[PDB]
Amino acid sequence: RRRVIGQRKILPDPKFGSELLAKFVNILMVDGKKSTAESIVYSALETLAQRSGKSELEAFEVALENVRPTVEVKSRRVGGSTYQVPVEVRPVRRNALAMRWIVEAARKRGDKSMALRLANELSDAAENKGTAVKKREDVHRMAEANKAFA
Amino acid sequence: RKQVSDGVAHIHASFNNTIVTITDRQGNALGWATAGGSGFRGSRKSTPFAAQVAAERCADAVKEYGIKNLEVMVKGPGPGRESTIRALNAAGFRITNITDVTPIPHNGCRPPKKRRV
Amino acid sequence: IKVRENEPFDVALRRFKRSCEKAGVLAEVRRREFYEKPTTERKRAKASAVK
RNA sequence: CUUGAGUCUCGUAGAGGGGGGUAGAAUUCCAGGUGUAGCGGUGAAAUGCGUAGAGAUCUGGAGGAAUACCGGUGGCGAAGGCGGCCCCCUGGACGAAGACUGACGCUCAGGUGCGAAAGCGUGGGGAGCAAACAGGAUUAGAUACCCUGGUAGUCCACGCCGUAAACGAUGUCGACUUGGAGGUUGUGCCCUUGAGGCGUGGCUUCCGGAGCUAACGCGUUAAGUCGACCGCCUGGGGAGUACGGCCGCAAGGUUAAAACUCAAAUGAAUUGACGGGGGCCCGCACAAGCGGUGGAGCAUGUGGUUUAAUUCGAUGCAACGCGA
Ligand SMILES: [Mg+2]
Ligand SMILES: [Mg+2]
Ligand SMILES: [Mg+2]
Ligand SMILES: [Mg+2]
Ligand SMILES: [Mg+2]
Ligand SMILES: [Mg+2]
Ligand SMILES: [Mg+2]
Ligand SMILES: [Mg+2]
Ligand SMILES: [Mg+2]
Repeated sequence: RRRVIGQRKILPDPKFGSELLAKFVNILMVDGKKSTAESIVYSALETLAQRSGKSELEAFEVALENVRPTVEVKSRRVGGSTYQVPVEVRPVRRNALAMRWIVEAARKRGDKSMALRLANELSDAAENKGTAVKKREDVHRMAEANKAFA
Repeated sequence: RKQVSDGVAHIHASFNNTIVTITDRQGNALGWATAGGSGFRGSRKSTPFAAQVAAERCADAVKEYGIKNLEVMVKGPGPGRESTIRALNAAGFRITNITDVTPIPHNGCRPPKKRRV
Repeated sequence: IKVRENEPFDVALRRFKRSCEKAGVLAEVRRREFYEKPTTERKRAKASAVK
């Protein structure tokens, strides 16, 4: 509310030492099953790396590039008028949102096992195909079309 | 289609809508464009941006008229009143003389009551 | 108001505009007159100007 | 007799009054040029206006009403009220030195006259706004607020009507009673060497002491301290109603009760509570996320319905896996 936290630091990727890639596992991590979860993260991560040819963390951020939101609208109820005043998103938030979308969309990609879902849906983003890249652009459309408020 | 090399830019920045009409110094409408007639309606068409996106569309006509530079004729409040300019001024159109033709009666007509909520 | 600048640097100088006309003499007349509000409401400004 | 009142001379400022002109800014309308698909309006809209070419834009013209800026704590007036500029006719207020009349004064029931706006008559005028009215939207409804139009009227001349929170809610005339700050206009004086400074009249805001006041507040412009004269008040409702008189074209005004009925009505101030009042804050309250409920099967509680009985109690958040 009026407090002033700092940052809940996380274990830098339990296999790549990358804090960023780490939280990615937390998002997919459900029911405290940090083990069963991460087991699905790396599989599809290494699989896509092997398929794309380049390392995991590489195609990772690459495909993430097309899932990174630069700006987004925010609700402001000022006088019965709920204007969706748009405003660019900070760095940490940009990538954060991306990872969340990727997983969310992957979980319901409809494949057989999460491995394929995550991996496959992870590639679609790299070339702007899956909902991941869609949501980003769909959100950017909210703004601009609302930039009048901006 | 006649190459006038230059004219004037009129802006009717009303409280609900904005329109830009570029015409030769004579006063003969060369090309016009209005905010509302540019997609967005109501609340959205009455925003400052609206005027810009609309104004730029006006040049998309009076430009192929040889026009190089033009003046500015602004009248009335509302947004775009200022925005409209930048659009043209930045749209390559060499500016020159900005004038506010906004009408100002020395007390003559009685404005309507209205507005009471 | 009239405004002409030399050398293309793109500066509105909208000062001379709002430095008098524009709103006020406009926003004031935008809606029905006052008739009564001036000899009172308008003359209540000193009630704030005095201090 | 001259200090009250008034007369004269000389200046002083002024939206004071009646009449006649007159300028520019904008609005609407008409005509045409240019130009093309919108404009207008709202919280959204919609009615409405646009291809029979609107809107925008330019040119010419028609007309009515009102005078941005100056402009204010401003000025004038008995009150109402009175703003562009020009002239004509005209009233009052103020200072200055004095010259003059010589108490010629103050107040005033009745009476007389002036009276915002709306309204009424006759005849003009009519751009904008706008009761009525007509659509459109809002809503449960919405004979309203909002939108699109729009008649009376608003403007004018002469006559009528006399009311207003006609308010400073504070009658007029005169005299005394500490101060401070500022506006307005007149007048005397100062190396005026300056707008500068000092005084001294009329008017006018603001703060305020004494005192007055129920308090709020008023306070040398009093609601302080006194005097002359007048108007009005005597509980609230009924009621500024009826009746009658008078006035009026009328709308209506004015004068003005009774029955009946209640133990209050009322002023101010206080404390708290509340506000679709304001300012500043806090709570997983919101926002930020994750997972849930509401759909499904079953458990369970509750209302209901049934029953011979469905024992009793808890039933906004603070009842419903609650007393059990
Ligand atoms: Mg109306
Ligand atoms: Mg009248
Ligand atoms: Mg009449
Ligand atoms: Mg006076
Ligand atoms: Mg005082
Ligand atoms: Mg009270
Ligand atoms: Mg907490
Ligand atoms: Mg929430
Ligand atoms: Mg959910």
